[PDB]
Amino acid sequence: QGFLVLIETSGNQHFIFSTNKLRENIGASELTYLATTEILFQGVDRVFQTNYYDQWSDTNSLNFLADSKLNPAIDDPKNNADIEILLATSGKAIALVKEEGKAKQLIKEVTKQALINAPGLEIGGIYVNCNWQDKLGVAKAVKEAHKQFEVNRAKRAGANGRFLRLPIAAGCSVSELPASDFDYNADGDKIPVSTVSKVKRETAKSAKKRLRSVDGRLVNDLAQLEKSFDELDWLAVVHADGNGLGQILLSLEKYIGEQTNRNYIDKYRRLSLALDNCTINAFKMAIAVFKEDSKKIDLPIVPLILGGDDLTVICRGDYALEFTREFLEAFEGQTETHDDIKVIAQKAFGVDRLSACAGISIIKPHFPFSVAYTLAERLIKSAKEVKQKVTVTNSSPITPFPCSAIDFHILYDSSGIDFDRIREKLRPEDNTELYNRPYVVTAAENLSQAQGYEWSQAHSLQTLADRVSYLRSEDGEGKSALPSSQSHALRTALYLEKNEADAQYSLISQRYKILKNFAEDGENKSLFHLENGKYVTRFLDALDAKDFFA
Amino acid sequence: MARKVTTRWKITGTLIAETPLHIGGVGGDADTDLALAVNGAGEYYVPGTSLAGALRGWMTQLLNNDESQIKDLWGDHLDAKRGASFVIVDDAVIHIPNNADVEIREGVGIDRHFGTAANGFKYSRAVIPKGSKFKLPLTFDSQDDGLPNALIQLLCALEAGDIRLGAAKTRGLG
Amino acid sequence: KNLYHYHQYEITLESAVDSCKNHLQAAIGLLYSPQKCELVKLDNSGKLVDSYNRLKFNNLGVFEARFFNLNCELRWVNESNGNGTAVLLSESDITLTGFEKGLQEFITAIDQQYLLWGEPAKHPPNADGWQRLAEARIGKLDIPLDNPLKPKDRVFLTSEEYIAEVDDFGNCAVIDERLIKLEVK
Amino acid sequence: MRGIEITITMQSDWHVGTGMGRGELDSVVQRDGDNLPYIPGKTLTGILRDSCEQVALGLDNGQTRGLWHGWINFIFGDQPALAQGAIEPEPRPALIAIGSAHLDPKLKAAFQGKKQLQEAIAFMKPGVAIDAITGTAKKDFLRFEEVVRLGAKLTAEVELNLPDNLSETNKKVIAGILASGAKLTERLGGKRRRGNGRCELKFSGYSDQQIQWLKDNYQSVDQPPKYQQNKLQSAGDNPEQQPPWHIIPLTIKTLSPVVLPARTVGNVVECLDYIPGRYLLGYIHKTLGEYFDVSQAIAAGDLIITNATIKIDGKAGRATPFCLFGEKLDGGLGKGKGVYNRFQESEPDGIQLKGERGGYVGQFEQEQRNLPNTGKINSELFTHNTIQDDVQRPTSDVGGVYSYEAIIAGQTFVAELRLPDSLVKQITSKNKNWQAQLKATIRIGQSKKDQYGKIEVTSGNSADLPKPTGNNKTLSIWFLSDILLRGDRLNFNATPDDLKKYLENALDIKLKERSDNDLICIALRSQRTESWQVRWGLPRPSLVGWQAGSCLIYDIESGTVNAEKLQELMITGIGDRCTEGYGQIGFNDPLLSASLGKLTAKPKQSN
Repeated sequence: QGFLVLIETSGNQHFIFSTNKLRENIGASELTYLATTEILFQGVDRVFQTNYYDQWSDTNSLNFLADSKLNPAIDDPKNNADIEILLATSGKAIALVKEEGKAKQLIKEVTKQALINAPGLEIGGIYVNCNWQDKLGVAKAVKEAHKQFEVNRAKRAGANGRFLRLPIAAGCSVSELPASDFDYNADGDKIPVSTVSKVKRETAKSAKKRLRSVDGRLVNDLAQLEKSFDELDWLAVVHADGNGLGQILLSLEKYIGEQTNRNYIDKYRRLSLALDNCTINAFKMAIAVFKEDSKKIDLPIVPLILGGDDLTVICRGDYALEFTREFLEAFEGQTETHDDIKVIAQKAFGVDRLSACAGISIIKPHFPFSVAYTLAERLIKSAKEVKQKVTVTNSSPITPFPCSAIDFHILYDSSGIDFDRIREKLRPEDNTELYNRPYVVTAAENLSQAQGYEWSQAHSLQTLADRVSYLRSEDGEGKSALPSSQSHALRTALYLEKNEADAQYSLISQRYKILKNFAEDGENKSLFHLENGKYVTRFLDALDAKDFFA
Repeated sequence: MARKVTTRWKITGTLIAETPLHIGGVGGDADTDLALAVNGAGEYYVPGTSLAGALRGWMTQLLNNDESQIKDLWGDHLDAKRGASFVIVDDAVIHIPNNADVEIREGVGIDRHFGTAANGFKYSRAVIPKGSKFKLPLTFDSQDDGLPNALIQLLCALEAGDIRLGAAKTRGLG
Repeated sequence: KNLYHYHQYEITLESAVDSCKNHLQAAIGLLYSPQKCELVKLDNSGKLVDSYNRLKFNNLGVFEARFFNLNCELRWVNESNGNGTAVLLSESDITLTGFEKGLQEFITAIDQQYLLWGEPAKHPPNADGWQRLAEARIGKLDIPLDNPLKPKDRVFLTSEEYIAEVDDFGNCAVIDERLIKLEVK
Repeated sequence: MRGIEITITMQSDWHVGTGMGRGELDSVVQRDGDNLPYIPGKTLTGILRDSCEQVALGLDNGQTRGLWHGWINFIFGDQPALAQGAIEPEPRPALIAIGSAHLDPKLKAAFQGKKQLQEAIAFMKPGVAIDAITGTAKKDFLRFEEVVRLGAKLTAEVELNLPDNLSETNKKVIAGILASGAKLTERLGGKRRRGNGRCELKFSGYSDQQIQWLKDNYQSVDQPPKYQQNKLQSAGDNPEQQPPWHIIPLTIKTLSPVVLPARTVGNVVECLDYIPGRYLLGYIHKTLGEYFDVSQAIAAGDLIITNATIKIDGKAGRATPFCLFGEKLDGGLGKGKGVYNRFQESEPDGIQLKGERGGYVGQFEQEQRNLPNTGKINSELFTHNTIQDDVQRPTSDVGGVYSYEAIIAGQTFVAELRLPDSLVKQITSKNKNWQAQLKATIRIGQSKKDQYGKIEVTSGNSADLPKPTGNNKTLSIWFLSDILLRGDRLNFNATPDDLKKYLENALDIKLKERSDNDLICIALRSQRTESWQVRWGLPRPSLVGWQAGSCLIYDIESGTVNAEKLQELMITGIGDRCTEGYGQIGFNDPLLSASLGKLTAKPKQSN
């Protein structure tokens, strides 16, 4: 018998994006990661006299905990130890301990270091019982720790109450905290910053080391890269989450088959590690999209979260769609290749693959990243609606079919800065929506049996990428196959009555024959088609996304 | 401080079309394909940008592309020391003379084999008639004394009528 | 290892400071008023030259105050019509006459700094025992520092945060923060 | 002094950039809340100041610092961003506040509903670069630009708040400088140097005679008088507070955009979606300080002004309870379905829910048959730049771009001014029409002298005092505004058992937490607030607490809950700093009490 211990990092949104300086964002991501990894193992070692930290840093990867000669399978009392790690990942880790007093010490030890080495980070843990003589005890302990932790976060005492500008002291250059020491701007001018910004900037140098495991194309001169994301015409924030994976974790006792706790642990541990590996690998594949910048020192992308179910990166804005598409395609392919996925995904869904949704916010360099990421969460929440629109044939309970999806927005200065206001502005006629989202990313063949296949094809991302490609085509003297002036008249028409917009299309398509490809009625006389009783079109997106493909 | 002008120069007079002129808009008051630019009141006018770039173009020939001189009159967004242009070129409305209106030129392509109008190669350019007038709309801010010698040369080139403006510069107009 | 806290109630601000003078000796003070936020420094005896005139409540007077030195920090805030709670912090147990006493155990404590506004002004305050920090964002700022500031000095406040258990799960939190002294850097 | 107006006539086609394009257009112009072109006040002041500084050069004989630059700093305020070193004098605010120049109101009204006209006001202008060698259009330098048709006549309010002690001589100086700047100004907006945006700018009531007086006198002037703050003056008159509490509803309509700093972060300011009650206290002074000692009342707590929340159902909207959870896919108040009050309802089988956080809910009652109405605040991110005044473009040294979130025009809000009968007797006996006099237009928020901050204030009739339902089984608490509490060492902290102690002591009862395994007892989030003492030019201490919409519930363990005490706390508010709007709270509200999982929301010319 013993206890499960869970350690979870909250507010990861706020901690990373609360300052608009790239180097500070990178630093924040490292503290989040190193807390539930590097720092964690050092905490475990000081409590239980283990040396997990040595073995990891010598390994430079989590897989050292796979072989239970080195990570004792403590459910065997011959392989006796006080401690096992179930799982570690970005912002979350789970460990198993048989002694309540030492369990409490472990949580305290890590959180003490967090307050010291990672000021401004919120992290906390919980211990819960496990009557391990009963099967599924671990499965129960996982779900029990989750649902009890949500409450304790709220009733925990105030994390923020430490860096008070009380008393009155000079404002930090880049945050609402009081400045605590000097550092330097991107030009090297001495400027005052808060300890949080300072300690982030210190920790940021760990990233360019750790990312050498990924690819040296990424980050080598932090300061030069910062003095270039201000030069770019557009940035983007890309956020992506795995479909159903959370529910998969919240249902794993069905899929492991053999109800013994050892089998639950083995698959749960391996699945998560395999998912991290798939995420990193698919990233290496996707960054190939940054082709035009491939001549020069560093690619214009910064990973900030890159494991668990989650990818979160900043990149050059006009690249983000093609980059994110190739990531999703590569991710789905990669997930099929692992046995640690296959047996669970096949039983959970009937296909070798998992899938992921993504939200992409595209922003000017000075746009506050906090606002942009906030929108990205709403966007991906929209894209996840494919879970509802596409379902397993004769599923019971009705369950989402595996299908990756995208939602995105481009924050032009008059387009507002919140999702509802954005979408509202694109509903000029109450029966009409000028957008048609989310875009389905998975290829038709991989969906071809699903209920809602025909819906998924209407919403296929390919339809938009095709149409933008048409607008980028040219006539022989080198001028685009539709002139800009005509495009402006079309956008104007979309705000008019449907019959007026349908007229305008006819007028212009009679001249510029290419627009025959853009009609959606199937009658070659409307840019609109009827959909859920509303009228919608993808055409507007082809205007606004005209430049935003790599 | 606001740009420390020592001496502002206003430099004005009548520009006269010694040939017909065309400056293309995007749709214009003409019915043609190649239709004149017009101001927001629909009047025929010379866009300040088009005239300014015409002058700056001639200055480039004089200075033999010595950009380090050009950019200290006409400005540059790149150099941290430069920024805004010191020459200023306002818009000028064209006064077409009494009892006169925009002419339409016809244009045609001749098939070099058959000696006849080539299929589709026909066009109908609108033009401002010769002798229309518009105000020279320059202003100049000097941060040092006198008048820049190259700028004196430019005004002589305008009095000589050596600078061409608008479209069709090789082929009759401007 | 303990942080000691002390409470008194209804005490008027001037009477609280007068009670604590044995510990607030030479302390820096910071005073909040609807029209002002003014620094003071107590005499070596811990008295103040204007006490009752300065610490008067009613005529837009001080409604919250802090004083601190190496050994202790006093806090006070108006509870009603100039009656208020006083709380002193000390890292060492010290008797205060008529105060309630208690303590919190804490695991460890660490230094923090806060950069004060202003660069060293081109001339001092005419009052000896003061220096002047000036920065156009706020203008002049007068601080009770005795050492003469060199050009390209900066003044830092220094403070000690105390870390303790809060959750029964052993999650650490910063329970409190005490101001120590001003420091030239 | 109000009702001076700038008039502007555009004499060439003109362009005020958004700093970006859209789609096929590389530049598009800023449009107001009525979608028409307009000139932002921040541009207008910036251009007018620039011409005034040209005059200062001509009078300081080109000295970049001097007596007349003193005057410009006096008139248009100091630029503490760019001055550097040990500058001792406080930065002075401007005397002159200038709105955005809008089109004529009648012309603006005529365009209502006529979308195609609202487009036709602008037109596209081309641009191209020519290769110096081949002498042809340089491809991928072809540029299309929106510009606004010339002949537009625009006007903006100006307000001057000259010091009342200002010499009559100095008034003619200021009129002289300001008149001169209008005369000397010739262009504004984009591509000024290539003939866009040529204009005439005039002040109403200034003419060459004003310049003539300067030309005749200027050698006699001096440096401007030194600046002085407008201090308070307490008096101690206030009769001591006695019930009843009167409650005056104040309606606020955003006539211009308003910027309300939630958290500053470098060169950008995030905005709230309510008006903090603290903003109105200046207005309280400017309209009631003749009738009673406002400052004494605040210090005594004899006054409370609530926050302004968006008006819903004719009344103040209420921040969405964090006890509400929506179906992660299909539900929540945003979707009008699937909303569960987790104080009363189990989670549905299998479906994971997410807690609600944002937005506002209207009225609710013991059986409404419908989810409460949901409010929203429309907001936009405005963008600005600083010109480096010598190279006459933005630079990183001058700080480049900055931007503000703003609440847009036409949003409407409600707040309550709460006064004891003691002060109402004094006010009424001095003036029975005082509630008519509360009708005023004022400037609040960030950047309040420019295009931001114009709000209408308008008294309603007196509301009824709230009447909380007593319930001797359970106490349930809704934070209608942020709650600030001191820790037991007077520090700020957020520990819920402090609030447990606080409420049970204040109500003179004992409370026990709801222990049920599947009904959540507590749902709070922390809150931390940037603020500034404008009275003193320093930040306020960082306030820490629980944010509005946090909710929690208890079983009553012993005692009886007095209905009258509940009413008192709902009127006064709990915790610290209640006077400026914190601490507002609601007990046993039917929304926290009812179960909602079955419900849905309701269905929703020109001259």
